[PDB]
Amino acid sequence: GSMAWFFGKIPRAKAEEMLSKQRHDGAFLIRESESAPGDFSLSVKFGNDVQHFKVLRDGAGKYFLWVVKFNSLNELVDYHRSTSVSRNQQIFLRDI
Amino acid sequence: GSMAWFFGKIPRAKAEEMLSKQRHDGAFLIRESESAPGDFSLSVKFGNDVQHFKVLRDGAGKYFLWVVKFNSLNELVDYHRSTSVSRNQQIFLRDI
Repeated sequence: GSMAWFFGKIPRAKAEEMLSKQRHDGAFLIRESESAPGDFSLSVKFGNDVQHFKVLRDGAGKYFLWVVKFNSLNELVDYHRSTSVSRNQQIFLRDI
Repeated sequence: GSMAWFFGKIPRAKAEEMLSKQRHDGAFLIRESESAPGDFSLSVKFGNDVQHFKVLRDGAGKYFLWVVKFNSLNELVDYHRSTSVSRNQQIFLRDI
């Protein structure tokens, strides 16, 4: 089916308002960045706050958050369903 | 909500199997290319066949099919719901 986590072009502020209403930590979405056109941002509910990560790219075209590289957004998301997006607390991506 | 047209990483063959069953020209989806990691592919039903368009990116990261550039996939998609993706026929993007 289409990806439940891909929200297209929604402003950062709208993504935070929507994620802040979710019950579970790790609720998230991928949005097309409005500040850097062509870039994707991953917004994620962390307890009392919503954090935003830039989806970085390398010359090979890979996507990444820190150092492990992915051939697609879909692979990046799914990897983080099992490995935390945070170094200090265990936060896994969960569909809204 | 999430975009009805973003299918993440599904194979080109899967997009063809899905769209070939659609009854209307212009039924489409956007997927993450497996043969060109990091490229998006827009698959579209054209009557008889399913055509695959490469989503191109310019030096600033903007997206395009032919010449007009867009700040996100979402805007490229919406513009092609009323501007044909074909040069010889009028084929407008319609959600599956």
